[PDB]
Amino acid sequence: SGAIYVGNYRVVNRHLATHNDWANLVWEDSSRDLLVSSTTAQGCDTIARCDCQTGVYYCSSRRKHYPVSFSKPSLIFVEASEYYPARYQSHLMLAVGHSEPGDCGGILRCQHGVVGIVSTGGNGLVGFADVRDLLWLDE
Ligand SMILES: COc1ccccc1CC(=O)N1C[C@@H](C(N)=O)CC(F)(F)C1
Ligand SMILES: [Zn+2]
Repeated sequence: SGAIYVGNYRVVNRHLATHNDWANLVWEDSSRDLLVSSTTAQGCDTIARCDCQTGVYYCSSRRKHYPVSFSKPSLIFVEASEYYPARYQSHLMLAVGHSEPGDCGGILRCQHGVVGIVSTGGNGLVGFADVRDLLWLDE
């Protein structure tokens, strides 16, 4: 579990979105596994606007943060799950690191702020849904 709170927005993995998220929907994209909903309280996360390929992520299955080198956002094949059939997920960045399904929502941060959230994993790899291109999160 986990979300990003920036201004009047809440960013979560689309497959983990709640009834409230869907009732206050701003935007959603199945191909990215992202959903943004509105909030009544004000958020203070800083979204990074950069091309960093190093950062730190939170891994709930280990109660620890880990430093990682990660790839540039791209289309990556993802196996079928209970939420999606087998497909290419876009705007995904991979890194070598531990992750389990419950780790989704954990934040990846670089020196500039929030980069994205855990969205996929398996076999010693962890994938993050990028949020740095969503310029509207700020205005
Ligand atoms: C962090 O996730 C994992 C880590 C280790 C092993 C397995 C996973 C799970 C995983 O990759 N998915 C894909 C994900 C998606 N974005 O399509 C949806 C899902 F969470 F239900 C299953
Ligand atoms: Zn950065």
